[PDB]
Amino acid sequence: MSYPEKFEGIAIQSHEDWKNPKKTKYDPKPFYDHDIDIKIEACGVCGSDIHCAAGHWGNMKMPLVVGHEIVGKVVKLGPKSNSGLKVGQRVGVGAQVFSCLECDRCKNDNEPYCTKFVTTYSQPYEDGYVSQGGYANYVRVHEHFVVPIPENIPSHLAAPLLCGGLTVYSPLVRNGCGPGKKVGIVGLGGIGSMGTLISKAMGAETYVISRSSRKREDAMKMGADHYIATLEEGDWGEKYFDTFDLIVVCASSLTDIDFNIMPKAMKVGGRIVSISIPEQHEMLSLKPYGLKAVSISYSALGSIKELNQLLKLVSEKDIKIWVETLPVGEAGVHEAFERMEKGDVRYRFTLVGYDKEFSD
Amino acid sequence: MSYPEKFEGIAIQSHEDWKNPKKTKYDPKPFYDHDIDIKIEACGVCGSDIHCAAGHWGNMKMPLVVGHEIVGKVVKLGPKSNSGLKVGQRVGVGAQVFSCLECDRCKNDNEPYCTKFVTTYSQPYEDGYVSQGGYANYVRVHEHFVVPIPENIPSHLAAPLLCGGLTVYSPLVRNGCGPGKKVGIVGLGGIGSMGTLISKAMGAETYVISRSSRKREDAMKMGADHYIATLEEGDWGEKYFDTFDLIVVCASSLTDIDFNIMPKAMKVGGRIVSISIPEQHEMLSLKPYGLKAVSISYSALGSIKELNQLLKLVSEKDIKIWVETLPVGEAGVHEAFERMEKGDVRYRFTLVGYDKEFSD
Ligand SMILES: NC(=O)c1ccc[n+]([C@@H]2O[C@H](COP(=O)([O-])OP(=O)(O)OC[C@H]3O[C@@H](n4cnc5c(N)ncnc54)[C@H](OP(=O)(O)O)[C@@H]3O)[C@@H](O)[C@H]2O)c1
Ligand SMILES: NC(=O)c1ccc[n+]([C@@H]2O[C@H](COP(=O)([O-])OP(=O)(O)OC[C@H]3O[C@@H](n4cnc5c(N)ncnc54)[C@H](OP(=O)(O)O)[C@@H]3O)[C@@H](O)[C@H]2O)c1
Ligand SMILES: [Zn+2]
Ligand SMILES: [Zn+2]
Ligand SMILES: [Zn+2]
Ligand SMILES: [Zn+2]
Repeated sequence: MSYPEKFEGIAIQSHEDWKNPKKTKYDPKPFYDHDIDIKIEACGVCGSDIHCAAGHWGNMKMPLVVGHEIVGKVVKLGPKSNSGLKVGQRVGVGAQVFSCLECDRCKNDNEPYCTKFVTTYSQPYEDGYVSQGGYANYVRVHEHFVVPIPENIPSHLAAPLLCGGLTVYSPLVRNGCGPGKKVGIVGLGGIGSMGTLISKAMGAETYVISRSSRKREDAMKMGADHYIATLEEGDWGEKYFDTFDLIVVCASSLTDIDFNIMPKAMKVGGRIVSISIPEQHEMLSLKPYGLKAVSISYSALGSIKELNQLLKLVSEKDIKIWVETLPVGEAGVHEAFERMEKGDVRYRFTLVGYDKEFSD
Repeated sequence: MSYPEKFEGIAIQSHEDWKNPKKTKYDPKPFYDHDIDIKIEACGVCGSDIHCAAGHWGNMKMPLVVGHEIVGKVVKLGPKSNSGLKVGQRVGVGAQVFSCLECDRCKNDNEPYCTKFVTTYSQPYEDGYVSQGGYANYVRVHEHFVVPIPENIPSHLAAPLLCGGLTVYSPLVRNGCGPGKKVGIVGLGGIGSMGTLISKAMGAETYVISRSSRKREDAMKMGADHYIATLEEGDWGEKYFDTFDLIVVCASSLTDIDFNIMPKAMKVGGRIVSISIPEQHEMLSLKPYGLKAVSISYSALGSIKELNQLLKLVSEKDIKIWVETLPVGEAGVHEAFERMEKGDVRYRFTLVGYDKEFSD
């Protein structure tokens, strides 16, 4: 029906026909004192959307609206709400939609690693409602995770940062990525493109690292102080031996990723940090011997504290990420859900045209 | 014959009868301007001695004197020598006997990770001589790796530190192990006992972590602020969830070591650092998923810069490690080479009685 009660968006009808989302109307999550209702106007098509919609992450309950790089307008604060959010204000939610905010971790800015963590979609809340939102009219989120968007940042250009940008940002800041450091980005995909700008933005000699040579022109436009083509090396770890401090692996999969060479190109004390979560069958397989004064580990999202620093950073030195917009609705989604599985994107797909698409 | 030319020690005759070393006389490494000749008087029986003597590390060339926790008297500096070493002075060599000292790594205190690295024994130098020393009268080492021993530190009690102590020390200091930190030591063996004292010594709430409950009394004498028995837990990672910053795995093998539970007991940003090098068949096998904001990596020896800080530290707050001396010579070695493979040691075996054993 209408906003008060029923919500509407483009939802996956089943993993089988996942490439065919349909306009749907569903029941919103029950409202709570800190919750907030945001009318969406721009969501970013993230690689994670594709995996879930497909089913690489187990069978998800359908219907199921996807999308978690949300940017919209505030349209209803909650009783005990409070944080500075004016109604009708421009905000944005990312991949985390809940946390308990009391454990040492939450209180210490590590909400992604909280025991009570709940992602923006396909996960039921402690009350049983399976999160939704993203490719729909509005989203209902707990005010702690809804952030403010600087004005000098376009909506279609901000959304991608709520997840993809934050995800690369977090391990970069946390691992000392600034003047003097040699940072390598592995996989110039969506998050890979942002990781290179953000890396440069923080003033760190950035090295983009892909397989083919196809993306050399782009990676070079982005600011990459050097590029590397895996296929044209036979063993790059030996050539770039002892060079990097940090390396962030941003790859949809982890098969065409050799983890027994990489360690060589690391400084003693270097750090290989992966961001991926592939088909629930894969594994990070690498010979143990090679982690000689070189560590490996995985990282999830980032703290809403950081999601801000990022936005602040982009806003300041004006970071122009690479986004190609689409018409929200059964069509635009399909295309995105098509071209993403073809790597056929100028890195980030940002659905827009939310307005002339749903109507009350 | 005599010191000038021929050297003498107890050498493995073959991997087969490795439990039966024999008194032997062998050709020393050619002398060089920075080299030094040290008359040994106390070597520490390290777990690595056993693996090599046995053959877990491929077939080594025999004869082969083993032992690399050496403490002795200076008996002949080299032409271009220089560093402050007085002849007849008390010094000690560890596991590294060579490095190129010019690369960024050497110049930056990471000699263990140097490309030209050479260990104290079983490795030929760039000139072809296969390092020896340890369970013998004297050892010929490049002055950069021969360190000074504080007087208030007994010889039989210092030797163990040259390798075992340094090996635990390095990752502790490098990873911030001091006031406020929760450090866990996994495997109260030789290096495990030292890791607990050194850990406490640096004022860090130390947690010894073994399988059985056998070593609770000792680990508790050492100062361990808490002990944990793997076998009496079923899943300790869940009980000690989110507790440690650092964990140093000091285990001869890596089989009875489950690496899919550990990560749970780590703080976000914690670090699991292994020190082991088992049979050349084993591997560090652990589910990839669990390294969520938790890294794993391996570490080798330590920089001679640190091998000093350690000695300084022990000397200062007087660190009494657990050593049980033995009579150098075909016998004492045998015993050590026996009890070590039975974990039948009060942690460290230090051969002594070098004097009334070889003679000129
Ligand atoms: N931990 C977190 O918080 C978090 C948050 C969001 C997403 N993720 C994960 O991030 C990934 C999606 O990132 P994205 O949206 O930026 O990616 P994407 O745009 O979907 O592109 C994937 C990129 O990874 C590389 N790639 C694809 N197939 C590969 C294969 N078989 N082997 C090696 N590399 C391959 C490609 O790089 P080149 O061809 O240039 O080498 C490609 O550009 C997913 O795995 C998702 O689950 C994690
Ligand atoms: N990287 C380096 O620089 C370096 C230098 C020297 C030595 N090392 C390595 O350090 C080890 C020797 O250390 P060490 O001399 O102190 O040891 P050790 O005295 O020989 O005792 C080994 C200890 O490890 C644990 N252990 C034995 N078998 C095990 C198994 N199957 N599974 C799990 N844990 C097991 C035991 O602890 P609990 O029974 O109490 O649990 C035991 O006390 C070797 O692996 C050697 O190659 C590395
Ligand atoms: Zn995402
Ligand atoms: Zn929490
Ligand atoms: Zn050793
Ligand atoms: Zn060097």
